[PDB]
Amino acid sequence: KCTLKSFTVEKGIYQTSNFRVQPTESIVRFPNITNLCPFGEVFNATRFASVYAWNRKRISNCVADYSVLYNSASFSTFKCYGVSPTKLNDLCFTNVYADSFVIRGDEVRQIAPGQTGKIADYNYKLPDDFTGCVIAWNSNNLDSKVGGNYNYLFRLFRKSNLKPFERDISTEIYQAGSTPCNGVEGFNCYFPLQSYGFQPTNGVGYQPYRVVVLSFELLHAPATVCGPKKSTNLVKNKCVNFNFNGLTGTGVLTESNKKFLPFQQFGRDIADTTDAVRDPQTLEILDITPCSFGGVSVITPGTNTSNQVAVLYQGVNCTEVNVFQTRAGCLIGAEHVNNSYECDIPIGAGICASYQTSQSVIAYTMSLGAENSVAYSNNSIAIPTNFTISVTTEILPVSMTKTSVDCTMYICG
Amino acid sequence: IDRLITGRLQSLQTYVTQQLIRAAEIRASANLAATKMSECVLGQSKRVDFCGKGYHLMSFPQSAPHGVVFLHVTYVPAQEKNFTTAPAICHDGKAHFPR
Amino acid sequence: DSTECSNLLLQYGSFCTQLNRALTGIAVEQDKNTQEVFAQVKQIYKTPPIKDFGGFNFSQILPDPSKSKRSFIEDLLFNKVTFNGLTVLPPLLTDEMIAQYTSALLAGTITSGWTFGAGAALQIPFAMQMAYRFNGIGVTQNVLYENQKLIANQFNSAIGKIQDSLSSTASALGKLQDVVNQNAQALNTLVKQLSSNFGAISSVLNDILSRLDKVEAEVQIDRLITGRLQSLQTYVTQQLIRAAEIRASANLAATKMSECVLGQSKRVDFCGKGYHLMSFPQSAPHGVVFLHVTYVPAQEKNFTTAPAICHDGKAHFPREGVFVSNGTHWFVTQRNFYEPQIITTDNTFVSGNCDVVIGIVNNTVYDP
Amino acid sequence: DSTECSNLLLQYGSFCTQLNRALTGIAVEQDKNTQEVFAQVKQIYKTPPI
Amino acid sequence: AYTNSFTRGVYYPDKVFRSSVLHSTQDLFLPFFSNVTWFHNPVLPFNDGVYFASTEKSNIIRGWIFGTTLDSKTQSLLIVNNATNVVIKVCEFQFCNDPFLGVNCTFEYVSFKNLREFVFKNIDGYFKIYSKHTPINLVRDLPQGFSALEPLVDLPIGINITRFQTLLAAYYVGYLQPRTFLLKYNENGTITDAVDCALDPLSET
Ligand SMILES: *[C@@H]1O[C@H](CO)[C@@H](O[C@@H]2O[C@H](CO)[C@@H](O)[C@H](O)[C@H]2NC(C)=O)[C@H](O)[C@H]1NC(C)=O
Ligand SMILES: *[C@@H]1O[C@H](CO)[C@@H](O)[C@H](O)[C@H]1NC(C)=O
Ligand SMILES: *[C@@H]1O[C@H](CO)[C@@H](O)[C@H](O)[C@H]1NC(C)=O
Ligand SMILES: *[C@@H]1O[C@H](CO)[C@@H](O)[C@H](O)[C@H]1NC(C)=O
Ligand SMILES: *[C@@H]1O[C@H](CO)[C@@H](O)[C@H](O)[C@H]1NC(C)=O
Ligand SMILES: *[C@@H]1O[C@H](CO)[C@@H](O)[C@H](O)[C@H]1NC(C)=O
Ligand SMILES: *[C@@H]1O[C@H](CO)[C@@H](O)[C@H](O)[C@H]1NC(C)=O
Ligand SMILES: *[C@@H]1O[C@H](CO)[C@@H](O)[C@H](O)[C@H]1NC(C)=O
Ligand SMILES: *[C@@H]1O[C@H](CO)[C@@H](O)[C@H](O)[C@H]1NC(C)=O
Ligand SMILES: *[C@@H]1O[C@H](CO)[C@@H](O)[C@H](O)[C@H]1NC(C)=O
Ligand SMILES: *[C@@H]1O[C@H](CO)[C@@H](O)[C@H](O)[C@H]1NC(C)=O
Repeated sequence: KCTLKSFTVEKGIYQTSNFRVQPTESIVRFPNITNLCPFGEVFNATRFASVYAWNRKRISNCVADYSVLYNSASFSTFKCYGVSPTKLNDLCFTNVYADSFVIRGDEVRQIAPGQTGKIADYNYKLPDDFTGCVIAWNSNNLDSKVGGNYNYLFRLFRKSNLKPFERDISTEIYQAGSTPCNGVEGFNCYFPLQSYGFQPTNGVGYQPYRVVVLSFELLHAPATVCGPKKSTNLVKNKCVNFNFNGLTGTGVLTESNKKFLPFQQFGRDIADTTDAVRDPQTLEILDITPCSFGGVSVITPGTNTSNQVAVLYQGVNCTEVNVFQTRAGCLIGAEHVNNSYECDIPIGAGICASYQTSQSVIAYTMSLGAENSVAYSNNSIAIPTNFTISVTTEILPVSMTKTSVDCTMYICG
Repeated sequence: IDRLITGRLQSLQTYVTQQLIRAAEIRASANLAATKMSECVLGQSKRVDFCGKGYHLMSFPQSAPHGVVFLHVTYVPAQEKNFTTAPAICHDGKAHFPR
Repeated sequence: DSTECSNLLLQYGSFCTQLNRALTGIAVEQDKNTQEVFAQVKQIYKTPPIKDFGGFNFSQILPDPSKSKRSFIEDLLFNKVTFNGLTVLPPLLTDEMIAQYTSALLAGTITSGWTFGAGAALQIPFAMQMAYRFNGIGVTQNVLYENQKLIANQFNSAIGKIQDSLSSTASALGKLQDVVNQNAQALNTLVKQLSSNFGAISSVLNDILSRLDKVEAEVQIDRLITGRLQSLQTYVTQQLIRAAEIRASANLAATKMSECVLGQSKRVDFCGKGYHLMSFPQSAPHGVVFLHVTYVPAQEKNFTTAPAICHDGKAHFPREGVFVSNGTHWFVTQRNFYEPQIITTDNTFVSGNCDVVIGIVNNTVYDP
Repeated sequence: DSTECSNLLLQYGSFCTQLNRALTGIAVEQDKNTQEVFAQVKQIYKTPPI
Repeated sequence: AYTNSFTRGVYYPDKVFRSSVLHSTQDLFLPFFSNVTWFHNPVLPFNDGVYFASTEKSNIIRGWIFGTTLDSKTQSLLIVNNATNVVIKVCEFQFCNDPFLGVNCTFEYVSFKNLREFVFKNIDGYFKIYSKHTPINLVRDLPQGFSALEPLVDLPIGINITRFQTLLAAYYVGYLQPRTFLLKYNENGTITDAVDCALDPLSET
């Protein structure tokens, strides 16, 4: 009634809707998890270098879990710049560089973009366009020593402040005033680097803190460092949403006989649509079939005779949806009948429906006519002894309604 | 306004294209009706099933809104009997055929 | 099945309803086209168990009961001709129902001639039916009965050449294979147009929605909607134009069923070349085949001829036939087969005197 | 003959090829229409001189 | 010297199975019947990519170098069949300027009687290698016939090339050019024939 925009419906079959199976679940497949990164070598080292001349470790060609860098009790503070702490486990990078150093507990605020003062302007300058993470922890149990640890130095003097990441190692005497250095200190001639001298009795502002900055890069080059190959169990003989190595689709997956060559991953149909895939965790081939769909047609004797209807799910098997499987599709609400009649309402593939016996929609194989063996022989003839004058009506269209449209008044007006 | 012009012009092009395709079908039907007027109202057609079923005697035109109706009058043979038959008969040693 | 695209497509209004309404008219017409060719027979006529047809052998065109019970020739014809929201619907009559109609048309024709087309089927012996078909081309029926073994052998031999043609090449069925090819090429083109960008950043719809913010993604998706909607309007317009050509062909096939199979046509070249005797339908994939049987005259001789002849000052004309001479004697013959009769007062009619007719010749006219 | 336009027109896919193919079907039909009417004679018959 | 390439140098263009089908593809291919340059070891251009092949029985050729300068200055590819297995490194190599094998680094990887055939190309920071090995009867030239080259490696090196040289008894070099090919896939998903669509008017048909 709504499809026809009418409260009265004539006898017929009408398409009212489209049926569609929907994915029952989602699956993901990637290859077996392999080549995990040795990130433990960055954080568990015996000592680091001086913050004026920090030490760099390279990580490449591997996969990792980064969530440990804040879920571990080992790290007193964690930050990320241009990156989110959860999103690390989904991201990828060309290389990872760990910049490693020690500073006193007051100073950790300096390891941030656009900072000013001694660490930022003389030791480790961070720009706005940086991409990476900062891992910081108290190390008074590791780096402090009796009589004071002098292995850690910081720059205090320079001719001008650092550019972004300017690792200036130079040790020459800064001339603050009248005394020329000649390779040594004097009145207002001073050595540009200062010792921390870390001792275990220090207060929390003067205790050593270890820092690692994970200085990431992405180039014009591809990635080499990534999150893990997140995967599910496999599903077969049901409509699912799927992902194989990043190839995504929806369909019914099933085992197949198709013999791919050892390097081939995906199969395509003559119209370039994907028709098969390899499971990356067990190298057998699956056919893909589309998730089932078709027209929905309503069969009615018309509202002037009944509110009863049958419904045809065109091309659908009744498995997907009285109930009866025709070759036109699954037919619901019609009685199958073993008689045959003239076609009342056509369903397709030799099937028709009518409203009959106290009454219901019935479905039957249509009848082409009564059979007749003609009484033929080599010497028998039939001759008509009488006639009927017959008058027959033929109706033919001759004209349409003549129409005119002003294209400017239709479009504009 | 150019979004409305684009959609309304495509809407009107779709209408005129399907009216051109529908007019060609109505012209085929009118050419058939003009042939039935000549061959069955103005003549007695010997063409099988061109003008009703059975052997055509004559037909009459009646007008209808946007069309024509033909009333086709035909002879239908009605009450058959079976007989023995022969292609020829033999008389004075010579074969006779029905004239 | 993208929800974001689906809500933008609502801005285009009725277009998706009228594309389906247009294609539904095409689909209903293909069943109507088929019904008008094959369902011309009121009853499913069937041939007797014994085949006493006067020497004519229909075995290659009648049903094979061991087979759908297609004929031998219908099986050759069925061998030689050979999903993104798109669906193919079944025809209403199955190939087995089409073959029951061509079987009933053929059985009615063989057992009752033209009579089953005009009323009840009236049986007649097959050689006596072929004698009436000889009278229908203007050859006297004694010419059939005196040559019946020759005419039957020429028919049986000419049917054998159909089997050889249909076994030795596929090239004859090119009209039916062309229809299969055109509809496949149109659907493949419609699917391949889903890979086109139409000016968008990508043709993949989820790829756009992953790269872009809501208001920018809508501008990219409206290009794919525009191009994919134009892609369907192009397919549906082409199917509407192509269906009008198939309907013209099915109207012709329905006319050849009535005039060539249910009757004997006088219309020159309508039912093959030569004078039409009869024709037989055979079903084929998406189509029909007519086997048209015609009389062709074969071995002409020259004769002298005259428009009239002179006897007792009266001018005589032939009632049917033409006056001819072998050089010494004058005869009258039927026009389409040389069979010379002596000229008599009942082979001929008088009209006026010897003075008027240009080219009249003197002869005796015998008076029995 | 602009290459800048031609590379944009490729993004519309099959539309250009199926327009050329449609007009080629029109053109081949005109020769068929003409042979169906006029080529109905097997031999080039000639009248006598008298 | 030079010799006719015939129908050789076709490789599988992508990781996709196709079967019983004719596929039209546009990519860098060796044009049909073009000349290869023939050698019995100079530095050579790389262009858009290279087809390389050798008639062999001596096993004299062992590897290749690819780069911009092929020098200690900058990152370049070294590829060697190191008797046990294939070994690859990307480095600024300090070896002799006419390099041979006896009768920093950014990346590393580990894997007449016959014709050995290879294709090399570099696209958006990936280095592609394809190959085939076959028996032969012809001595002096590439044998007239067909066999498609299958991929070996797809290395994410991020580094570019303009020249190459061979490390080491006779071998052939041709250049890939942007071409359209029609490729014939059989039931078992192998490429079994091809048409170079620009070769002649019949191939274009
Ligand atoms: C023209 O036809 C007549 C009749 O068929 C031929 O006359 C007959 O010829 C044979 C052989 O000479 C005789 O046995 C018959 O007795 C003849 N009949 C009569 C009535 O004369 C005549 O020979 C034919 N002429 C030509 C030129 O062929
Ligand atoms: C993946 O791991 C499982 C369990 O170790 C093993 O059975 C399977 O063969 C592996 N698949 C591949 C492709 O290595
Ligand atoms: C319909 O589905 C069932 C499986 O549930 C299958 O056995 C049957 O053969 C199918 N029938 C058709 C006609 O597809
Ligand atoms: C049709 O025949 C089947 C099998 O004999 C039977 O189960 C069914 O009840 C019959 N239905 C009707 C309405 O005859
Ligand atoms: C012929 O039919 C009419 C009715 O149509 C009937 O009245 C008449 O008696 C019949 N004549 C013969 C000879 O059967
Ligand atoms: C005589 O003809 C009728 C039909 O008019 C038929 O039913 C009957 O079977 C025929 N007679 C015989 C002996 O078959
Ligand atoms: C009819 O023709 C077929 C094929 O030539 C042949 O096998 C059959 O024996 C013939 N039948 C008769 C009765 O001659
Ligand atoms: C008829 O006459 C013409 C002209 O004399 C001649 O060419 C021809 O061979 C004759 N015979 C036949 C059978 O036409
Ligand atoms: C027939 O035509 C010829 C010229 O071709 C002429 O000589 C002759 O007189 C004509 N005869 C008649 C009866 O017209
Ligand atoms: C035909 O007969 C008439 C009357 O007997 C005669 O006058 C005329 O000369 C004859 N013509 C010929 C050509 O024999
Ligand atoms: C090679 O790569 C570098 C860095 O991407 C680039 O500067 C250079 O122009 C490239 N050279 C060639 C010949 O492509």
